[PDB]
Amino acid sequence: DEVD
Amino acid sequence: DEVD
Amino acid sequence: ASGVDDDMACHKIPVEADFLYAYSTAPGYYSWRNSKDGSWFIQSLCAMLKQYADKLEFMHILTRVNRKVATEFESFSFDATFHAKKQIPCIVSMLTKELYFYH
Amino acid sequence: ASGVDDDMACHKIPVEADFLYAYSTAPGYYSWRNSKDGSWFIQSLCAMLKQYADKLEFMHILTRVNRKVATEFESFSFDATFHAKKQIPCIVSMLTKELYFYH
Amino acid sequence: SGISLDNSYKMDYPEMGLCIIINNKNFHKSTGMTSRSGTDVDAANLRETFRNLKYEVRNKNDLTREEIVELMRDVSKEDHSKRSSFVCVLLSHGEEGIIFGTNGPVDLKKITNFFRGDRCRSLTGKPKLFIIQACRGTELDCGIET
Amino acid sequence: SGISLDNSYKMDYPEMGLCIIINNKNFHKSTGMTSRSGTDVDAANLRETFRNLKYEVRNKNDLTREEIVELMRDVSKEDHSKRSSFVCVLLSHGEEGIIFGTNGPVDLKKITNFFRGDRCRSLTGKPKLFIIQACRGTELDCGIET
Repeated sequence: DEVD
Repeated sequence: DEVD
Repeated sequence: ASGVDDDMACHKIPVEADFLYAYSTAPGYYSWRNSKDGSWFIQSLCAMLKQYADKLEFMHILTRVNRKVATEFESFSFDATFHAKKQIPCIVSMLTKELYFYH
Repeated sequence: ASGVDDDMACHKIPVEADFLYAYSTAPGYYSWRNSKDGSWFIQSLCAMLKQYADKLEFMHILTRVNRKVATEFESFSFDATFHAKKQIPCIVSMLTKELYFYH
Repeated sequence: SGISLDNSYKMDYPEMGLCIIINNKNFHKSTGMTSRSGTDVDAANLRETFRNLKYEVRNKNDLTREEIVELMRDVSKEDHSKRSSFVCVLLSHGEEGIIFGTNGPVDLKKITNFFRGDRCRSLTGKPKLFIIQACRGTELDCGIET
Repeated sequence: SGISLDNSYKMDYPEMGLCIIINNKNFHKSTGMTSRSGTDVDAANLRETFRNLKYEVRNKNDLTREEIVELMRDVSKEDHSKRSSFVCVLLSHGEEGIIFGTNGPVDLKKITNFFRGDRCRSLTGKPKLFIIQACRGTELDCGIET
């Protein structure tokens, strides 16, 4: 999971 | 007519 | 399928879920009020809830409010800067279900 | 009734009317993406349009997207700051009618 | 039982919920803000409308920023377990993200944060509706002829 | 004819409309922004989904801020008279009110303003849908157990  |  | 971010054992919801913000006007804009009849938005909101709250889901009621405000109202001002202006309300939904005021 | 701001002779609409903004996340928040499966929001949006576009009005489809994102996803991170977090999309409607992708 | 779909909020609790109306008409002279003629028409129309939808309507007039925050804190600390929903209507001057008390501004987020799912547990999972009649800036929409 | 109600947008024009997908995966090293792994999955899923709804899907990858603005200007200057609606999907880094080109930010208002009712007359009265997968800040939602 990564953030934008 | 008036603005808020 | 399987991954890291779905099917949690303990169910959580976002703390920001289940809010609805019915703003009278679009982001960045003035909102208009008639000094005698009330605000364009509130007059329209109340009229549409009176007519449709026993019949339509709330987002659909708010869409009718948008239409009423957008089509029926236009400002009058002796100041040309403020004359002949329009307004669109802005529905901001973080709801997770349909909302009906009846059951 | 009669007043200064309704029943114009020449019909205008707001220039900001008839926009819908389907944001992946609430104002001020990060938005989450799975590096393998795609973004939580877009995966959910596509799934709900596939299922419901021949059946539901678009705001109702987007409400199902809100529910799916809010309930089904929770972040995984080796960094405690970023672990076990949630997301709610944010529907911003300046639409003036119901929208159905079918007719 | 038969199939259950859960697509609509449960609105058949004993009570529909509170409808809090904050009607700010008159501002402290020190703030420079104008009186909001017509707002009482709005507040009366809302009270009637929400009464007919079976909300418990509570009106407050001409609240300071501190009074707005106290009110919302107190309301968020009530037991809403038997209530289906919560409505708050704000009638005031405003700017983007801000509503005015009679003596100065309140961030809207400060108000709504009291009702977050983790901070008002008897409203978790229930719709929280904020209706906001206030400016959001200074732009004017010139419209287009149709 | 019989009674006509006009509660839904007319969606039976010859064409559903354009679906423009801006898929920014790879950012100029100078910007410091990370590659957006998984965005191609999104872009492919959108193309399929909107194809099945009968939109004319156009994809663009890895556009600079100037290219984003040029694209939207050009698209807004097409004749949409025979189109029911317009969709734009933005997949990128972002902040509140901003989407990133591969070399820097674009205000979302600059993009949407091309489609205002007075500036894109062949879309006036038609729904204009902007779907935005991007951050809107740096807050994190801790959630609440239900």
